[PDB]
Amino acid sequence: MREVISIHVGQAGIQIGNACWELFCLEHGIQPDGQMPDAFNTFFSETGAGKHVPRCVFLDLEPTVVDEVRTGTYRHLFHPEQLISGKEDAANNFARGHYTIGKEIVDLSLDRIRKLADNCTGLQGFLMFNAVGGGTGSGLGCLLLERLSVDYGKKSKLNFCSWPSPQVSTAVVEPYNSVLSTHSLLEHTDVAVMLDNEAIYDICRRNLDIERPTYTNLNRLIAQVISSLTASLRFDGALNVDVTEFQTNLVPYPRIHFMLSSYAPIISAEKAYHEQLSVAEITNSAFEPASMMAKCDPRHGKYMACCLMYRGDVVPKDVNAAVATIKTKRTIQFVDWCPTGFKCGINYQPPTVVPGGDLAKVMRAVCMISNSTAIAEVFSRMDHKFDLMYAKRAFVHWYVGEGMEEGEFSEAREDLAALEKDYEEVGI
Amino acid sequence: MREVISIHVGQAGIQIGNACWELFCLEHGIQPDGQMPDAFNTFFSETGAGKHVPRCVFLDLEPTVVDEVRTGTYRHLFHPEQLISGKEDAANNFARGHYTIGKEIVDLSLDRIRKLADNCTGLQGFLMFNAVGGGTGSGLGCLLLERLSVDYGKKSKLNFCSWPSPQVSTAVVEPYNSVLSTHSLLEHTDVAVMLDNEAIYDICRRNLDIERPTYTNLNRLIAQVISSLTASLRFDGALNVDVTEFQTNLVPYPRIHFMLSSYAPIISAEKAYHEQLSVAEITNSAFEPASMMAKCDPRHGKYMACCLMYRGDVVPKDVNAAVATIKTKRTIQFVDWCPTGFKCGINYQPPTVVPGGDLAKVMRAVCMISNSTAIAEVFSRMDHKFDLMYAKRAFVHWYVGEGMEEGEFSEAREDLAALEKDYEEVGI
Amino acid sequence: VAKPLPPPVQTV
Amino acid sequence: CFFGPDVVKRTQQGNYVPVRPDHFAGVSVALFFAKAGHSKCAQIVPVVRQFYKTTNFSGEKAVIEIIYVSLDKDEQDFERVRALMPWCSVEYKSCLRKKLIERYRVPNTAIPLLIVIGPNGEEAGRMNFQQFVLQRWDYRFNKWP
Amino acid sequence: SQPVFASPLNVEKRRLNEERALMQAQKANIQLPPNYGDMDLILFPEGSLKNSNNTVIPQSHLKGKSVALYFADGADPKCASLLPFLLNYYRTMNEGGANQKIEIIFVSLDRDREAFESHRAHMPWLSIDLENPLTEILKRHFRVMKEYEVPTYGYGSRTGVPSVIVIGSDGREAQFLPICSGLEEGDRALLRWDWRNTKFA
Amino acid sequence: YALRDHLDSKLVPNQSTDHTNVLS
Amino acid sequence: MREIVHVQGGQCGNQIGAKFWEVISDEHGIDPTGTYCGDSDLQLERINVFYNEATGGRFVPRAILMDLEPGTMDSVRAGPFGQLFRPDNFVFGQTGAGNNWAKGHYTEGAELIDSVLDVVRKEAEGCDCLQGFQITHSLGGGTGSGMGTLLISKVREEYPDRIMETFSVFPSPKVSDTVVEPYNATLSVHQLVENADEVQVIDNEALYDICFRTLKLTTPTYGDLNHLVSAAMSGVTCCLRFPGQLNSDLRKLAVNLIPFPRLHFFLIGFAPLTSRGSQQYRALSVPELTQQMFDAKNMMCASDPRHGRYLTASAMFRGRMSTKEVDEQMLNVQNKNSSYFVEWIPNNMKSSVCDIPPKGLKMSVTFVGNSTAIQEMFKRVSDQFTAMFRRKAFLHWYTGEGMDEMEFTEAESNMNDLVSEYQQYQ
Ligand SMILES: Nc1nc2c(ncn2[C@@H]2O[C@H](COP(=O)(O)OP(=O)(O)OP(=O)(O)O)[C@@H](O)[C@H]2O)c(=O)[nH]1
Ligand SMILES: Nc1nc2c(ncn2[C@@H]2O[C@H](COP(=O)(O)OP(=O)(O)OP(=O)(O)O)[C@@H](O)[C@H]2O)c(=O)[nH]1
Ligand SMILES: Nc1nc2c(ncn2[C@@H]2O[C@H](COP(=O)(O)OP(=O)(O)O)[C@@H](O)[C@H]2O)c(=O)[nH]1
Ligand SMILES: [Mg+2]
Ligand SMILES: [Mg+2]
Repeated sequence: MREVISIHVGQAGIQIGNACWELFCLEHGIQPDGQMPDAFNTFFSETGAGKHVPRCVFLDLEPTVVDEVRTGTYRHLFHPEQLISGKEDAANNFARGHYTIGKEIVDLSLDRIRKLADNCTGLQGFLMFNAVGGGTGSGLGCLLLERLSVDYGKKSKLNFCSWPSPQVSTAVVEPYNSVLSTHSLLEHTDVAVMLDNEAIYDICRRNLDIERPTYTNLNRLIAQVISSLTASLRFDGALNVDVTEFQTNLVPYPRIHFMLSSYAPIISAEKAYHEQLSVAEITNSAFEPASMMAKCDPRHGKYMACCLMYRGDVVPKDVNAAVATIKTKRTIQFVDWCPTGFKCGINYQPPTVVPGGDLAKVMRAVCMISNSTAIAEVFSRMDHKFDLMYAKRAFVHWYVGEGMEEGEFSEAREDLAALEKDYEEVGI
Repeated sequence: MREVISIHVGQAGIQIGNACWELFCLEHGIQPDGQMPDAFNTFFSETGAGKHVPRCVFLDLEPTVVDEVRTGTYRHLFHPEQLISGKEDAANNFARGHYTIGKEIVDLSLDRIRKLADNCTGLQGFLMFNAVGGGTGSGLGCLLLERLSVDYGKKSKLNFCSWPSPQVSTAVVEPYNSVLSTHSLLEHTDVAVMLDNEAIYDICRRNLDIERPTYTNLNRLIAQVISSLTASLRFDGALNVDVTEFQTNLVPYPRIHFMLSSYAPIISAEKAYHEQLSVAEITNSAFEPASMMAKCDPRHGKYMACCLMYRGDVVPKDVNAAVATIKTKRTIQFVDWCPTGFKCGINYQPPTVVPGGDLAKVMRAVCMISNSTAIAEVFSRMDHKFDLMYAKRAFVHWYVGEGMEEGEFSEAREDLAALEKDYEEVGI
Repeated sequence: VAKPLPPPVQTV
Repeated sequence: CFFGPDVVKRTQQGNYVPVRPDHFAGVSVALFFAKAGHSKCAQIVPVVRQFYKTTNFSGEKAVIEIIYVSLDKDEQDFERVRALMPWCSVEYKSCLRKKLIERYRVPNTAIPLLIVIGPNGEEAGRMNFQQFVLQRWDYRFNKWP
Repeated sequence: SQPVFASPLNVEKRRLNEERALMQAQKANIQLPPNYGDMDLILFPEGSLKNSNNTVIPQSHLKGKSVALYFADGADPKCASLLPFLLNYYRTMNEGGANQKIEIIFVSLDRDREAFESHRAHMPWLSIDLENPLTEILKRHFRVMKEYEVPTYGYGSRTGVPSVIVIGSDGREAQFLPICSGLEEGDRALLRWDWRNTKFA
Repeated sequence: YALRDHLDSKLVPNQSTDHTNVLS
Repeated sequence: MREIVHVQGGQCGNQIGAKFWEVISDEHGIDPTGTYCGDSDLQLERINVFYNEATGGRFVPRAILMDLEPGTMDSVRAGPFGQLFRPDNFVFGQTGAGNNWAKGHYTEGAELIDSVLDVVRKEAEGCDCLQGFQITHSLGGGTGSGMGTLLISKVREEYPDRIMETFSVFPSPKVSDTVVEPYNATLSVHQLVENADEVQVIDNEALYDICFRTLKLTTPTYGDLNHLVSAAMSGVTCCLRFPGQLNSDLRKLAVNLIPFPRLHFFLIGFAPLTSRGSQQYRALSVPELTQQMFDAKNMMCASDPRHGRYLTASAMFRGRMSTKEVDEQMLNVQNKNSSYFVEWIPNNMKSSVCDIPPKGLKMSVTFVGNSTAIQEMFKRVSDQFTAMFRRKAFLHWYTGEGMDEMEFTEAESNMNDLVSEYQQYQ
């Protein structure tokens, strides 16, 4: 019974898994009360009289979004101590997330990770959902990922980070939070994916005609991506990919595991059924830079390895024709040492459409997770924000007061610097 | 597969297409939304599960005639990103339709028609409906034609334009726009029919009575002509003439493609049913100088090529006799170097009648397109009324004050002068 | 809020 | 039986009729919360009205249906606006309307509002109008068995 | 749906025969809701149409006749000018030939009963008595309102008094005769009738 | 709809199937 | 889309425009309380042309109110259809323009200018676009003629691409109040030729002449003066608010009605204008609307177009009429009396058809014609200016408040260039 444990950390993580477990319950016919009117044994566990408790853990240092699930419609779905709530937040501080407060909630967190892995009979990986722009997603996630790599070293560590936008901020101190968090997701995760917020604003505007998106509009697109990642782990069909071959077929070198994402049947009922949707154009829209869920314009650099996971009524013949037309156009320029870099999954279950949100019954789907050397521009807009902040030693007095002696700012800067030249020599 | 794209522009383009597409809806047997309660695949594209979205890219720069289609009974018929409405009007000015309120709406018109041309297997023609005496129908008619010719150069294009009329005007800056639209009618288009507005007032006067017809009745007689023209592509038949066969048989020399039109079963039910409709009298009315919709009497012109598209139960035996008495008529004189040119086509499907309209149920039809050299005078009455105002530079301060340069007037003037001598030398 | 469950996908 | 008695009114001129129980098969259902004398309702009603006619009576099968629930203060005012709304409505004296409002959390500026519903009776799509947005909901969403 | 939804005739039609459809389904796979070709109605009741001498006739007597309703008012000057020409047209059409081609069904917008017979006695074709609800049901159905006193459901009124208007078989609309419309041919669009195309059946 | 190619002639052609007073 | 903002100015401007917001609000169906009762979509599809939205569903007019004297501000607020206006759109002084043109343009009206451009900016910048600015004012007074055209000049600087539809009341020929009629008139038409667009003409003795003969008002009112102008407001801006067969926005009016840039003076007129006695006896058809609208007894200007020649003309039909029935009527009126149309522009007339009639009437037409005959008015403004200026009359106010007699004599010199320019174009 192949399965994963999803660890949601930070306020972004609580709300991402809020819509993500809405989609998973609606996918497997599970009520908010936890009942039913082998696919369910990937995200839910049977608890006697027709009860399917989820296999996640909600984690946050502030008790204002997790208890805000404890009094909601899914209040009687999650296990009561599966929702772990801290007492003081980190308040946009990597030092407060990693050094002070911190460990008091961590030893209770792996008390639930170990207990959830007891019921696991062939655990396939961990799915962290966190923001590296905040404090309890960055600092707490750093110590969490480092300690899980001590306990479960060989297990997959799929890491879904909402990386800070080039322009959209909602703070000013996110140059300090994410760069200090870089030393965590660069040598303690297995496949990290960047999910930039303003890019997901643009896919909700250019495609959906929604010029006023809120956070739950973004979170349903995130849930639609993750559902397609784990669709092959619950529903059967054509040529499949699991998570174990997901690392090996997309990660060329162990130092490089940052990844992109784009889901592109993405359209509301205004245009969905009038437009003819087929594998030729939904793949062409997935590779389109306007549909990309990070500000990682792939005209820059080379591609390295792309995974195309389609869910719905796709036969294996016209997926090969769709991939062939990707090779022919010149704008998609590949790297010279990976000729046959294309891994295709085809499922049978169509995308489970959430009511209320702006999604239609697209019978086909695409789910791109593609590696590229254009990820260096995501971290090169990052380093001049860190350099201008740290040029005259500002905003660090909060960090050095609560643990975090001076020098972790400098080694994290040269760690992410060496990441850029790492991507430089991997190209040409 | 055979198909065709409709590229309406201007309020004349929207309104003529409104009558032209309700006719195509009732002819193929599709209800106003998308369904039948294999000939549809030339004006509609199958959604795979029902809906027949059309192949129209209706264009205007203001939301006053596009939005009434958007809120009318055909609301769930057209793809909403094919109905492209701008923000501010060209206001009967070629310079604003070509330069000022320009490229920001023609670049969005191009990727919609790129997707139409991609989602069609073997393309045949581009039907443009516009009024050349106005604003967006002339300026965006010219921008969207210069761009269409340079990328889609191998395929043909049919400009059914509302040429300005001698007496009835409904505009006073009307002589400028059409002289300056001659570039989009001379060296950047294939076959083109000069359909007028009070020439069609008279044909419904003499034959349908109708004491006061509006634009709705006018757009339906144009809809009849366009229907029977592309009818051979849609239905079966005896010996057929298609869009590529129009240019090979009507166009003698590369610049001569200015054409007349004369449908002639335009009879109401009371007049028609006291009358037989056999093919002899319907082709005398087809060649009858008042039934043609341009006002230029062909008795003082000279025919060079005539394609006649018959419809209904027209056997080929009596059409050879019907054109035989056209030889014996001295009033229909032909040019000496095209002795044999009559190219006829017969469809089987009798003409569908619009309910609540003004055509009667007639079992036979004929639509004649002619290359009479009398069409030169259609350009010469406009040459006189262009010279009258330009002689003291009237109205040109709002033709040069927004991006157009003076001296484009003079070379467009020379294009009409070279056109008049072109039609003079092709006869004699 | 609670949402309508989708109709069951009959086997094909 | 959900709604139960006659309380679901179908419009009819000359006499007053309840719509039959299983009318709602194969149609998509939206509750329209409104209140007369409201400035916003005065423009939301005609737009959803034109949408109602255009969407519903192009296809030969009825595709949408709108149930009118009102926050009126006067039964004559309710009658003169029910005579203005062309879709299904509910009785003023019936307590089913109070049950629907108290369930669906309609305050006594969120008015007017749409809640498209599923076959069992729960919320399937929420649509306010506080400010082209009406086209968002699709009739082929709530295909009922 | 024809001509408009917002009409008592259409709503009672769909109610009655759609109740019939699910009565058949409960007795016995049929498509819900039924199709426009599936919905069928008897349009006029048994006590609806009376000729001169006031003998009520059933609906089936209108078989094979091009039938048109005529909404008219006794005091209306358009109707005063229209009536002799329409009498002459009815004259000529029904007398020239072996068949009675046209047939006219009269609905009054008069003030009261006495005005109704004072207008009715001049006229030989069939009519509906004003007292039954059928008169107001028909004028609300076809949207023939003299002056706006009853609130409409968003449709702009096509024509008030007078209106001769040809009727199809199942309560549908074939075409409107343009006597007071956007086309405006009083007394000479009466000859725009299509007496062998539009047939009641 | 093959209504131009009507078979008006059999295998052998034999064209297909379809006032005066008395002065005795 | 197509935002038009009223910039109401002067005493006369605020009751002309208060009736503008009384007839536009009637046609779009808005109660004075700010709600809607018309139950129709086509009414509520171009509300944004004149009504910005506000919280709780209440519309407000995009209407900057402007005076130097708060008495007529009180009258607009107190009257019906008057408490719909935003209270900081009420930009008013406390001193009062005493019919002195210097008093608006170079002193106290000029310190209220920075407040009135602020409220113009706030209701114009935040939008998607705006087609132009609408301005009613009172040439011959102090406020509408005075700082009123100073707001015209500064809006011309801020948005030098948008159209300036100006409904101006020129002085009366026969008799009027306000002895300094000539001093305000010429100095204001100095700048209404270059920071300007369509400057259409309205006169008080002229409009009087309609409501004595064409309408037979035994006791006309100034409210009836504003109502006939307010009917012409809806006609000139009709395709921007309601769909038609041949749509024509307000800029489309200008492009086919102005041959040369300073030639922008337009007679306005309304039809049908029928008296109650003749209400039921006459008919309502396009030949009767055309005969009434070219009739010089109907024109809202006191210039008689038969003493001139139509350069180019235009019409705003509104109703369920035939687009054919319009366009041979235009041809027939051009062919019978060709002596009153220019020969050097052929076919001197634009026609527009709006599907939606005005409120009430089945059909109506509004005439906007650039006749050259308006030099009857302009020479009347000139020959009274020559009498007062040659003998230095009343100038100790106009120079003592901050000008010189250079500005007067070159306003006269600009003015005589205008009558000359129309003359050879005739
Ligand atoms: N996509 C997405 N991003 C979110 C969401 N909620 C928060 N974020 C991101 O989170 C950032 C704000 O910091 P948080 O993540 O809330 O801070 P934290 O990790 O909870 O740590 P604290 O500061 O102690 O609360 C913003 O920049 C957002 O990008 C969400 O629901 N969806
Ligand atoms: N055949 C036909 N011609 C029309 C129709 N409507 C307008 N026209 C002609 O179009 C000419 C002016 O162009 P319009 O279509 O009105 O305006 P446009 O093409 O959209 O360009 P703009 O000026 O920018 O609005 C008029 O002189 C009419 O002769 C119509 O419905 N049918
Ligand atoms: N139609 C109309 N004309 C007016 C009104 N008020 C003033 N006028 C005319 O405008 C001219 C000058 O106006 P005045 O009030 O003195 O200047 P203002 O205060 O700036 O408007 C006078 O000749 C008046 O006849 C009004 O309310 N309506
Ligand atoms: Mg934090
Ligand atoms: Mg246009």
